[PDB]
Amino acid sequence: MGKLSEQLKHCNGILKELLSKKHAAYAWPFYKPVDASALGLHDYHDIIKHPMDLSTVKRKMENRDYRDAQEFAADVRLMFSNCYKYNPPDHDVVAMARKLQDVFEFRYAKMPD
Ligand SMILES: Cc1nnc(-c2ccccc2OCc2ccccc2)[nH]1
Repeated sequence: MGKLSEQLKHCNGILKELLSKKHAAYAWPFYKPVDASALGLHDYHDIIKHPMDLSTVKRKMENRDYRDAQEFAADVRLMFSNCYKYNPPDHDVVAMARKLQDVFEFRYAKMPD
């Protein structure tokens, strides 16, 4: 019934949408932690100090780690920022991040208050 609970329900709804089949064609690079070694990205952890991905956001939501919508939004935006920091801006994965961030920002803006 409380404001923070209602806002976190909205956040959980957004999280479910970002993980849904509707967005899977561009969301899939953000499903799991970047496996830098497996992808040959041996500079990844020198450039990205705070990795973030949607499985980590889901674990934190399930564990009641997020106390408010702003904390949730900070992790989702960190995930996008990491992609924009690491990758040249004309790379495919950046286009995919920008499309998923459009989904995120437009729905986040509909936060109940
Ligand atoms: C998240 C994330 N941020 N950067 C990457 C990434 C960077 C370089 C190479 C692969 C990469 O992720 C796998 C991938 C994505 C798109 C298309 C093909 C592979 N992934």
